[PDB]
Amino acid sequence: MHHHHHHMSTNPPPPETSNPNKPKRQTNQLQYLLRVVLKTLWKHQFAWPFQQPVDAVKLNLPDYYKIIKTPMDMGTIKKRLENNYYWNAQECIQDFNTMFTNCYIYNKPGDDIVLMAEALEKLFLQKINELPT
Ligand code: NA
Ligand code: NA
Ligand code: NA
Repeated sequence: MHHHHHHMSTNPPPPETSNPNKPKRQTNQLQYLLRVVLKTLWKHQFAWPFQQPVDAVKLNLPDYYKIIKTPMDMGTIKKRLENNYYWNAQECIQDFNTMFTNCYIYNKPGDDIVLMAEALEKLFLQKINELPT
């Protein structure tokens, strides 16, 4: 008997950051989402949990990907913006929304990580209220 000792927890593959068959565009709004919105959130005190795909193995969260089925993070968003992956600003905004919502689903009000997400979401909303064009 192996007693399943070899069945260790793993992370899923990360979201794609390039897809040659997906239509994309460089718009002023998308350039702004990278240069201003993402880059200022990236420098924030609370950016660190969100700068890369959730590493459920490192964080000892083996239930994370049992609960969260559409993972998203600012590292993925940053690469998508730099690689010119998006067609429009709303597609990128959707990824930010998924990132924040995933955090609120997996965690509970009052958790340190939720307070971090709440603060970043407030800055995000402030920065995207007005976009170029
Ligand atoms: Na671990
Ligand atoms: Na893009
Ligand atoms: Na703005």
